[PDB]
Amino acid sequence: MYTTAQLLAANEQKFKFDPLFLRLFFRESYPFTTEKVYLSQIPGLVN
Amino acid sequence: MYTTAQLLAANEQKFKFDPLFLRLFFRESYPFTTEKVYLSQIPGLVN
Repeated sequence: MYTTAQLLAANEQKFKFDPLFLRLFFRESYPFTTEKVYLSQIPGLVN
Repeated sequence: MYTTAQLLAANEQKFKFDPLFLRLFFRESYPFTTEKVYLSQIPGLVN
């Protein structure tokens, strides 16, 4: 009621988080205008 | 049915090969005009 507290700076408590993956390997990115996607992997073995 | 399914990748992962012998030892080419091919040598040995 008459304490008259004084506030100092409070902490922030950050989170240790660095992707390395959404910045290293996944450089490419695309949208989907369709319901699904297709992936092609054609092996080449000539005789 | 309703399978629009846009594709985005066509990875091959086909083969791993490089001669390097074509440049290592046989730099010079000599296509034939005739059919018979003659090559010889000279041995060096003396008492």
